[PDB]
Amino acid sequence: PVDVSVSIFINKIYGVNTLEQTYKVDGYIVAQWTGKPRKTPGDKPLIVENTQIERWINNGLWVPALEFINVVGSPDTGNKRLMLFPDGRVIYNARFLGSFSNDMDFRLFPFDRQQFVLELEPFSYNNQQLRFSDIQVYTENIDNEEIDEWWIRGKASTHISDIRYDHLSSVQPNQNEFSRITVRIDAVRNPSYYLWSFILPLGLIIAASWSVFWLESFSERLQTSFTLMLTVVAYAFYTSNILGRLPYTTYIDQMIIAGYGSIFAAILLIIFAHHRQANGVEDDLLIQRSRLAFPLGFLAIGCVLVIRFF
Amino acid sequence: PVDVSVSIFINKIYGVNTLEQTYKVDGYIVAQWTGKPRKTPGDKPLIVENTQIERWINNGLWVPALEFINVVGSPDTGNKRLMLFPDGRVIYNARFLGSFSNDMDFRLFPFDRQQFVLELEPFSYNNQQLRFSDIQVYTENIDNEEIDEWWIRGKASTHISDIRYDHLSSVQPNQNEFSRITVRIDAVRNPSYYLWSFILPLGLIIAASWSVFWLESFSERLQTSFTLMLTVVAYAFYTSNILGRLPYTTYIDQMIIAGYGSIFAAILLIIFAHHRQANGVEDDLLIQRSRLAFPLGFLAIGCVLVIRFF
Amino acid sequence: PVDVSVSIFINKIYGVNTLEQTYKVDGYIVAQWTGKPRKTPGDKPLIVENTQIERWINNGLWVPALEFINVVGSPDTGNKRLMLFPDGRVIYNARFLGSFSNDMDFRLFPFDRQQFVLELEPFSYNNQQLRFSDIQVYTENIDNEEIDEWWIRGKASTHISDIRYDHLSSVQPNQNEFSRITVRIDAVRNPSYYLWSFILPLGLIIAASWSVFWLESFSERLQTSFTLMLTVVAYAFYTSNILGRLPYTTYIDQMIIAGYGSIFAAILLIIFAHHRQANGVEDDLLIQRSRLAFPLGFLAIGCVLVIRFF
Amino acid sequence: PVDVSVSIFINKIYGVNTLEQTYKVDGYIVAQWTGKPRKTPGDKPLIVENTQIERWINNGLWVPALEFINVVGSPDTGNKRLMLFPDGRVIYNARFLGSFSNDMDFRLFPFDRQQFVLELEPFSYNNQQLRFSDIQVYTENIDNEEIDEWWIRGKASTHISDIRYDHLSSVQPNQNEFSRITVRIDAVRNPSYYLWSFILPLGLIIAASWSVFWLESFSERLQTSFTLMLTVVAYAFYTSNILGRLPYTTYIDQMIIAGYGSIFAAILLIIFAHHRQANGVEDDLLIQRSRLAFPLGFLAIGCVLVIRFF
Amino acid sequence: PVDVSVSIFINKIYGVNTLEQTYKVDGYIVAQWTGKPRKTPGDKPLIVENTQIERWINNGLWVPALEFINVVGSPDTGNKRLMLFPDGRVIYNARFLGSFSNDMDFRLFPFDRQQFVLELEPFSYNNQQLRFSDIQVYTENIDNEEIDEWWIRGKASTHISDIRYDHLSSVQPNQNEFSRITVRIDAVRNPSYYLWSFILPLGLIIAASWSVFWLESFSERLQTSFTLMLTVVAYAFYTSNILGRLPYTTYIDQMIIAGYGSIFAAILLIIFAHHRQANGVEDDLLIQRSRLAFPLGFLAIGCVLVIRFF
Ligand code: NA
Ligand code: NA
Repeated sequence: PVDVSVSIFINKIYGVNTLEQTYKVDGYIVAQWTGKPRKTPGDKPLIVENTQIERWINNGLWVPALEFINVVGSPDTGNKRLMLFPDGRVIYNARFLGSFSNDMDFRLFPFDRQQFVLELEPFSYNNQQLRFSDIQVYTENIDNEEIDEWWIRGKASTHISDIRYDHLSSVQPNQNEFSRITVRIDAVRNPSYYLWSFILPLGLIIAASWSVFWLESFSERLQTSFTLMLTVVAYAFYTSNILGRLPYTTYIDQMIIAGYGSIFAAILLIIFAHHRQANGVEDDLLIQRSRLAFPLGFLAIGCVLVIRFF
Repeated sequence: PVDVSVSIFINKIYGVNTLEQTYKVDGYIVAQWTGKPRKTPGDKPLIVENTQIERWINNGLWVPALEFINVVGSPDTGNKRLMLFPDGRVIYNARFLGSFSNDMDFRLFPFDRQQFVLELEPFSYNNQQLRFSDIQVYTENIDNEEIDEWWIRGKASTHISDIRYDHLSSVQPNQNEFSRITVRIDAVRNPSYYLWSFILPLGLIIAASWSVFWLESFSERLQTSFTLMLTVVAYAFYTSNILGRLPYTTYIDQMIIAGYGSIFAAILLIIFAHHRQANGVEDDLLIQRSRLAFPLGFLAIGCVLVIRFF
Repeated sequence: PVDVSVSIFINKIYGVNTLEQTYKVDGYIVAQWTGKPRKTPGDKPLIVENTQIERWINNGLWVPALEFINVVGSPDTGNKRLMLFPDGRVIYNARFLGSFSNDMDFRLFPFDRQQFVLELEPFSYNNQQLRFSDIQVYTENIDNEEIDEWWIRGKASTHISDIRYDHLSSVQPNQNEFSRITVRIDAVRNPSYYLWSFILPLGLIIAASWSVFWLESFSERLQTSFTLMLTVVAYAFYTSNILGRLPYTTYIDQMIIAGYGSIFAAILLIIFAHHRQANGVEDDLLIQRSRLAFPLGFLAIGCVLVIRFF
Repeated sequence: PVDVSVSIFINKIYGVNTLEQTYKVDGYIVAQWTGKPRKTPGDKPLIVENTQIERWINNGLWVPALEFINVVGSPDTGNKRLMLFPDGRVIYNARFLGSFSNDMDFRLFPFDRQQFVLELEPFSYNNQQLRFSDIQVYTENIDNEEIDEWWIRGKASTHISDIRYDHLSSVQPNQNEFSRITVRIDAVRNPSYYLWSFILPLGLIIAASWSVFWLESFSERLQTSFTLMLTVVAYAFYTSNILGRLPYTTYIDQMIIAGYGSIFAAILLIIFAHHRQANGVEDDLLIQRSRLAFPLGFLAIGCVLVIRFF
Repeated sequence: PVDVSVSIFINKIYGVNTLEQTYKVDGYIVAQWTGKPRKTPGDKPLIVENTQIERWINNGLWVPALEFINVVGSPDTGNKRLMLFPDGRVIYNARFLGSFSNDMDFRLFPFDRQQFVLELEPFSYNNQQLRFSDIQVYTENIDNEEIDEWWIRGKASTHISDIRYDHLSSVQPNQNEFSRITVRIDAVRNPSYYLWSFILPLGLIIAASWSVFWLESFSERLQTSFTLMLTVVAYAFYTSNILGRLPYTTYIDQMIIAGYGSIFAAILLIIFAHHRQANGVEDDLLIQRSRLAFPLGFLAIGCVLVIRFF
């Protein structure tokens, strides 16, 4: 097997689409191996740029094709370069730009942590014909910077693993295992936008639905509470436009459902209090003493959720 | 005819667009046949990577082109490989990525079952010149996993059939029949999102439209019922943004229409009860005793629909 | 001139975008002509697949280029095949996939009839150098099936016509006329979706705006009528999202405008009836006897429109 | 310099996107010049189709590259043809399809007039090496027809001008001037859709806000006026979805702002009239005699704007 | 090292997408260096157009590849030209069209200033093998013109810097530093559209929420204030559709939050004033004397923000 030393430089990470759980990575990939010694012009390394490597490949040069595994579509390669040394080592440098994909877990959606994963693998050569010795990832242009709502924390984690493929077992009986490189870059979401944009107005709506209990007439207590309840119900598909149609509820979705239950319980309570007015003149005080307890119960539920979930 | 043995490995399934009834399938296709014996470097199989197969094709190698039938657009192939054996068998390995299409049936839309179908066929060779012997599909990366709202259940079903084409009857008189491979992967939709996102708020809206009957004034019974009816009518195009403009009603569409009929019948009933107040003082009790029967009728209709339809 | 016999097989029709009046057609095109006799391997027809026809074209084979006239963008061709016979006839088979365009006429929009037109023409050869003898269209995969809201009725109509071009008159003095093939496939829209999705809720809204006349108070007659009128006005851009910004009104647009006029005339009538209450106690009966006539007038206008327009 | 005679045939104009001020033009371009006499097969002109012109260019044929200046992206060329005459004239015919761009001026937006401009220029040859003699534009497929909301009026205007480039002054000292062709096709917008779709409902909303003054109670005069004012305010971004975010107001935007001012002045006037009721029983007649003057003032402002602006 | 003199001509700047912080730049790039003297046809410079430079590169011509650093995707190059002089200087002229990217800072969003940055760099040659001598940018087509909401002010600023890459340190031990060109074009946003489209209606909404204090009844003061507060809350995601989901508040976002606080404080104040009516007849004057102070406080906050922030 040949020892291929890979260096990946990440130019920028952009286009993080959480609706499709994809992201776009820009940068250069440098793959280095050693072959037979050759004669170059002078005693200087020879640089073979793009649309000239194919002449060397037709002449008989061994340049392996390294593919990215977790891409959607195909990586849009740009300029590519081949460097040949008189001592006999070949360096393949190319620029990639592809839409990678990774599984994302949105339980704690405003305060969420995922990672961006690049997976590299030879297309045709197994570990008995091509081995990855090591990878150094040079991530300093995005080391501590803020992609539009994501913070990059820590350095990139590298790993080399061998992946066994059973669809190549018929064509390769005992040698169908492929060397792989995984590069993981941790990202932490910035919750500031949601804090000033969705939690702040919805908190004020729920505060108004708390303060409707202080009114002295049934019609004002009823129609304004219905208006606020329908306003909170109108926020149902807020998450589904940012994220996908996930089968689970986030913090924001749970807060919206808590708003549903709060204002619906308020409506049911005031309707029951009006129904208990059998003669139209009896007024209840114990069932209307909840003007402080009901927001206190909401805050208790909120703080228990904050303590337990985080 | 030549015996071509196909192995399809499914990398991932993503981008299931039910509005256009398309989906994207990633993976590799391995096609193997046997030809004449040849001389390779040493006694080892020879690997011919991409942009080098065309040299062998120009030299006179027979590499058939297998196309995908049910794609929209063209499949975006990536790296492709050719493996030549000294015993005389040729293996064509390539990576595909295309937007396939299949007919989908959305009667039971939240609790729906479709399948993802890959159809493979030679472009130019009939069954008298190219036969498909067998296909083994290796589907373990998506075996029991959850695509964004779909569950993959069971193993992939394979079938080999011969398809007769009448547009090739003039150019091929008695031999216009083509061998085909169909790969079917069953998928079951996850109804959790709709259960907590659309059925839960709409159920509470219909519960409020039930509870409006307990009010003691006509204006409160009228304007709140009109507001809830218009709120339910505003949910008319909810399905048409997820699915297409289907000619049939789903479970969700039938529930929305049931909400229409429920709140409209409530409005008609309270208007008729107000109109029967000829002197402005007579109050009706039999026509207003439906405060428990009307939700009971709605629940009876719902449970009969659940029992009969499922 | 050479006699070119064309056979077009339609695989599927999809992506009917009425906003841009385009549609996507999949299938294969088979063009057959006769040339000089040639020697093939054995006495069997020779199949030349893709990226190998150019070798024969460089050697001196005459393969004309047939273009599609009414496409938007360029047709995304896939595999293409060339078949050569020892008797001396050449068959060019290729797969096309393009976004065709045709003029559409949306007067009777829910109950609408357009056709899908494929226009084929040589790019460079006039009728004195290339003639189309006949075309047989093989349309059985979409013969009687339902594209998402369209029904295919009847068989495809074929026509061969000669088209004269005046921009080639300077470069070709008396021979600037080009043979053409037009393939027309009739389509009938399914009105079921609009019937259960837009006509059914809007009919109930107009029925409520009819039933507001039975109320015994001016404020209830006024604010609910204003709410229903604004609800109907909110449906103004419903057609412009499905179709384009057409200069004419459809059935649905005319029904929406009839809703405008109905509820606005109701508002004007109740305001005039309130204004005639000079002393605040006189009640009018003749001007409020229209509770049955006004929906009867709406139904009369509707049935006259249905009889005359259809 | 060589004399190049250009003929442009416009197939169709489609996709007029006023949000980005681009449009798509389909058609063929015929460029004719004269060179040295040559020998063709027989005494007949020789037609060289696509992917065969490059052989003649490698052999030493001078085929200049004409580029389009005002395109966004690159023009998607289709089939291209080369015609060679024994007398020694070369004709280059090709089909283009590109997204052109032009500056648009939306002051009189419903009744607006722009033009579609095609600009053609050699890429590398100045006026001392390539001159454009004349252009004839053959525009009969779109001569008097209606693109989706645009009317083509008059014939296309042609102009030949020389454009001087200062970025080529260092590489070409005294000869950096390039011949150009501009083709202008006037277009007039159809205002029918906006007339029946936006002016008609907004006119009825403003008429209702006029008729609210006839009500005899302050609450009905206030809440309905607020509802209509908020309805008119909701139409603020109607233009920004059709056109761009233009720094100027159109006719429709000015009508919406006039609706703002009208209903806000009505609200201020009724609030001031209620505030002048110091004892709660005094009624004002002079300040409420504006029920005919205020719509008369609105109509006077409208007719002065119509007379002066048009 | 070779001295490469670059001239960049900017044709147009369009498609400024502030949601993704990208923009599209059209124009031509002229790169000039000097090599060995050569023989041309005659004593005239030789122009080598596109798809003919590769013949010279295969023959052994040194044409370096200059890439753009800050692009998203790949630049869509069009025609490219090579000019060879008998004195021995090579000029590479090409047309580029790419979607560049730059960091944007939206604190003062309506009155905002960013710049458009083009970064050019060799792909494979360091400063010891290729130096950039100078760049002249010819920006007269966009010198003082208005891109759709941006004004170009001043002339373009040019800079030449050397960039050190640590991912090439293993393959190039002491020479891994690359020469770069940065071209900066200042842009100033036009705030007119937002001034007449969002600040003008929202200012009138806040003025109405000021004027609700003059009403003499609690229900009119309450329901209209709630309607205006919900209307202002509905404007929460106005910025997120133009810009991104930024973690900071702009001028418009701060004005919307000030509207939240203003109308919520008005609602709390009127509810507290109603609650202080213990007997239902006592009226407060000091707490309702704020009808002039509360808008005065809002204007004071606004003018302090205008003075301090600007
Ligand atoms: Na009300
Ligand atoms: Na409302």
